[PDB]
This record gives sequence, structure tokens and C-alpha cells, in this order.
Amino acid sequence: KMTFFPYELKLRHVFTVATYSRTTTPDVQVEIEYEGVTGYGEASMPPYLGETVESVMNFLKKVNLEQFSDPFQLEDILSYVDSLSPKDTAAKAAVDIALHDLVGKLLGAPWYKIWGLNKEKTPSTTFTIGIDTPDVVRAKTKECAGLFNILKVKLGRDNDKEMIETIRSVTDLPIAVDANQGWKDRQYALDMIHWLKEKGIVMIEQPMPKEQLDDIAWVTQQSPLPVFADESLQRLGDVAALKGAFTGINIKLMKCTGMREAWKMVTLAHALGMRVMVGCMTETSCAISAASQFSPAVDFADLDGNLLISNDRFKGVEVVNGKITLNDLPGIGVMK
Amino acid sequence: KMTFFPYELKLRHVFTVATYSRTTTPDVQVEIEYEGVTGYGEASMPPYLGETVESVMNFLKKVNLEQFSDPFQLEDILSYVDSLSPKDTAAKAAVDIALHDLVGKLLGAPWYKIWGLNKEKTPSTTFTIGIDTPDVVRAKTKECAGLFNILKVKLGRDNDKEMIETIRSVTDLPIAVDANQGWKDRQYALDMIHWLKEKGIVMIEQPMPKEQLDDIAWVTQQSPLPVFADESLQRLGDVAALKGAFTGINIKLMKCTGMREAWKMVTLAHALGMRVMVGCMTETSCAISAASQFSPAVDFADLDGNLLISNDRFKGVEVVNGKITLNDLPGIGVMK
Ligand SMILES: [Mg+2]
Ligand SMILES: [Mg+2]
Repeated sequence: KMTFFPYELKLRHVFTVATYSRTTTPDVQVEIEYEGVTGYGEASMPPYLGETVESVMNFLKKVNLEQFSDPFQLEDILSYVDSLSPKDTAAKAAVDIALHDLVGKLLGAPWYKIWGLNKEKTPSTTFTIGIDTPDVVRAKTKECAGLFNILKVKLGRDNDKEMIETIRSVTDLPIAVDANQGWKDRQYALDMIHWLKEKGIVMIEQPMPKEQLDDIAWVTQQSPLPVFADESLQRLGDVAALKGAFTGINIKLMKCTGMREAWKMVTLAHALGMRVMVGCMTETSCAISAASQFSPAVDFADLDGNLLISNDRFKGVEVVNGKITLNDLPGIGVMK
Repeated sequence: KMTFFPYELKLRHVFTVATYSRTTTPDVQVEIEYEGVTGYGEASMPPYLGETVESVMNFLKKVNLEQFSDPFQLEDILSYVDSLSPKDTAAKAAVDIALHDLVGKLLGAPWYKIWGLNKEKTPSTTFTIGIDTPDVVRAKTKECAGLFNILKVKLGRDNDKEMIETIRSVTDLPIAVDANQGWKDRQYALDMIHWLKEKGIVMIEQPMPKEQLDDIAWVTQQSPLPVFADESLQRLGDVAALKGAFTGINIKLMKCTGMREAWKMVTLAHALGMRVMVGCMTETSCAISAASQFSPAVDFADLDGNLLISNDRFKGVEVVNGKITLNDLPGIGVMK
């Protein structure tokens, strides 16, 4: 029995992505019940990604899980779910997450354990220092620096150098940057990378538009920092084409349809000699903890989505000494 | 606590691969104990494959599992095991199988279920009709035909056509052929495939030498039947290079180091649009059942290794209506 309902996320402060800012995030909460056990799932829909409460609710209304008598049939069930529409990846991820939570609960084990991973190998999560006045930027950097081991800064915008200079003036913490397809000039991107390297940046994400894979490859081949693909991929079938152009890939549950496909993407990337990082949207601890289950296998992680909302519905993974920390709760590791 | 000992397999009849005939098979049985629970593993070493009782026993003696207090640490443990030597894949597979059996038992579930597969989707296994005089071939074919849905024939010899016609004179069952790198001329290989298809053959395995990948791609591109790679690959790192040259890959536990890598190979092959088949050496039901755990994801399966030995130590998967049949026992699904 699957039930679902809209649950708008309330953000603590204005959150900006490229040229889009917001203080809330459409979201749908899902639950799958089987013999008295409940698995929790979630779909998060940043507006610019194309899904809405309406599209997600409508997709979920197409899903018939009552015809399936065994929750452990993840391959068959999720293949069926994927077949219902061409995309709606966040809606599909919600079903996948709830099913994994349910299955893990029935097995009495967290997915990091089912997958055979060492929870002590979880990564440090980045936390974003948003664009603002120099004084505010310096203030916010000082206020959080003591809780994280690495900070994230979004570039590919107006005053990238100034932002880095401002932040670096009050902290020596390593910085990961996301250019979000902001640099269209191949040489400018490479020069920026060298400058950022000099300023203590340790990783670069999607420096150029996905259409310019050729230019991206040229940059990565000469880059002293690992370059990760984000906008350049969504699902499993998009990974192989990036071999040789990117150092690694970024995986997000809302983009890839959930945990099962995410794990396959980790396997594929690694098998192809590529590195892996994991990201997230502003989400409750349901989706954040779900993604955290495979974090012991990633190089970088931006798993702070729940920290930006004021109405989390679950207690799941926590940031301890700046490190994503998995509890021993079965399934995706959350308590409602 | 891991213990191990040699256990030579006794074959029911002379078994021949290419020009090498034998009546026994070196094998090492492994056991890993944790809090009263025991996981069973196995290494099978057909002489021509490079490993021996000595090499396997010596490798196992290097493995320190006592330093590991959690059997669920499959990633860390098996990474460590692999790091102990360049090859010894059968010896490594033995540890992997025992660990999966143990973990599955601790979770109270068989691996097909842990992997989220539908056991009803297991494949029909081939059974081999060995080369011999026409009278014997017809007799052996008639004797087993009623228990299988597909038969295997090893070609690449000097009497391939007669062999196929002799078998076809007593049965209408589909046939899968393994040329074992027997055809050196790509034109001949292609012509043979067309001839075989007209004779009811449904799959071709390793038609040419692995050194002639270009000719293989040439054949496969215009082949009316799926072409699978066997001798052309050993492990996960060898798969990608075969994309576009082969229709699919053949996975064997003794070649790939076990279940964990095998499953990754299935994922990789499928992600790359390649099909998958699974094979085996003459083995006890331990290794056969272990490989059978992921058979619901394969297109073809040669999982009859235990049927050729007279001293099986386990009761595991069975052939029912010609289909590999998984029981509900946890781990790899065997009873000692
Ligand atoms: Mg990004
Ligand atoms: Mg073969």
C-alpha cells in the first residue's frame, strides 16, 4: 500500500542556484506499507528542474504496487515504475527510496551494510557560502567554519574571484567549487582552475556547458584538480559517454530515480576508472540519509540538504566533526 | 576464522576441453566461521587454467580474516584479499563465496533476494553433448534431451558440421555453441554462424582467438546470432574493451574472483548495452549455487558443473524442467 502527499519544504534563508533564488521547495512525501512495516520515500522538486507537486502526484497515481506481493522484487518493481513515463525521475526516486527503506527494515539492516560498505569511510560534507555582501559572506563563513571540513562556493557568475578572496580572508578550509556550466570559454575555465588551485580549491564541478564535452575534455586533461560532471548527466545511460572527458561524476537521487540506479552508477563510474561524488537538493533527512547510505564509496559529498530546511520530518544522518555520520537504523536510516 | 582444505573432484566420466581430457579436478573447500555461523566457499582449478592446489592453498595462507571483526565489510575485506596477489582468481573467489554465504546467513536471506531479483526468472541451463562416435552422440543426446531445454556443443573442431547434424537427427532442442577460439578466419566463422543458425543454434560463444578482436567485431556486426565473449575476458576491468565487438560477456566465478565482482560485471555489461551469460567449471554445488544467485539477470547459463562430479558436498540449486531452480536457503543457498 503506497500513500503520498505534498509537503512543501521551508528554507531557512534565500537559496540561490544560478539565476534562480527561492525560500521554499516543492516536495512530496511517500510511504509504502507492507505487513505493518513502513518504508519512507521522498521527491524534492527544485522548480527549475521541471517537476512539480502536480507532476509528481500525477505520476504516483499511475503506480500500482498492490499488484506486487513481494517488496524484495526491486528489479521487477522499479523497472515497472520506470516504464510508466519517460522521465519524472524525482517521482520515481520517491518510490525507490521508500522501497529500499521498507526492504532494509524487513532485513533488519541499513543499506550501507547490505551494500557491504564501511560506515567509517563516510565523507566530509560541503556546506555552501552563498553570494552576498563581503561583510555578510565573511560573517557566515566564520559562523559555520567550525562545523565543516570543506566549504562549497558557486561560481560561473559575476564576481567569482572576489567571492573566493573574501572567503579565503577568513578561513583556510579547503573549498570545492561548482561553476554550473558558467564558463563558455575553454581557456578562461582552465585559467580559472589554475587560479582556484592556488587559492586552496580542491575540486571543480561542471566548469563548462554540457554541449561542449570536447572543450571540457581539453580542460580536464590539463587540470590539476579533479573535474566532476553534474549537468552533463542524469541517469545510468549518461555515464559512459563522459569517460575521458571528466575525472568523475556527481550522482543525485532526484536525478537518477533513486538508490538502485545510483548504486549502479557508482559501480559503472568506478569500473570505468572515474571518480564519484554525491549531491542533493534541499530535502528532508529521508532522501539525505538514503543517499548517505552509499557515501562511503564517494570522494566528495554535498549532503547538507536538510540543514537548509526548517521543517525536517525525520532524524537521520548527522554531521559530526564535519563528517556525514550514519546511524544503525535499518533501511535508509531514519526515524520519523 | 577461515579454514580450508584440498578436495579433489571426481568426474563421472572423461571430460574434454579442446585437447585436454581429464577425470578429476583439483579443488579447495573453504569455510569462514563467525559467531557460530559458517559460510561455505570453493575454488575449482581446471589444470589448464593456471591454478593448482598448491597455489590456492598458499594464497589462502596469506589471507588474514581474523583482523576483520565484521563480515559485512565485503568491500574492504575483498579489496584486501585482491591486493594480496596479481591473480589467483579461483582462490580469491573461494573467500568471496564463503563470505557471501556467511553474510546471507546472518541476514537470513539468499543473495538473489538481497540483490532484488525474481527467482522465477532463472534461466534454462545447457548440458553438453560431448564429441564422440555418431552412435554414442545420438545415444547420449537421446538420454539427456528430456531433462534440458537447450543443449551445448563445443565446436571449433574438425567435425563440427557432422556433430551438429548427428545431434539434430535425434532432437529439435535449441543449441548453444562454444567454438573456443577455434575459427581463425573471420569469413569462415561468419559462414559457420549462418549455417548453425539454419540448424537451430541460438547463440555463439568465442568464435575466434581473443587476439583477433577486430575480426570478431567484424563477424559480430553481421551475425544473425548473439556472440558472447569468454576467453576474451577474465574480470571487471576487461569488459569495457569488448563493447561493440561482442553481443555479450560470459562470467565465471573462478575467473572473476567471486560473486561481488560478478555482480558488478553484470551491471557494467548491461549499462553498456551488452548481454550476459554465466558459466562454470566442474564444481560442487557450493560454487554452482553461488553463481546461480544472479542467474535471474542472465540470458544464457551453463550451470551444470556439479552434475559432472560424483562427490558433491552440498545440496543446492537443482535443475527442474531444465531450469536452474533456487531454493530459499540463505546465503548461497546450500546445505552441507
Ligand atoms: Mg552541481
Ligand atoms: Mg566458453
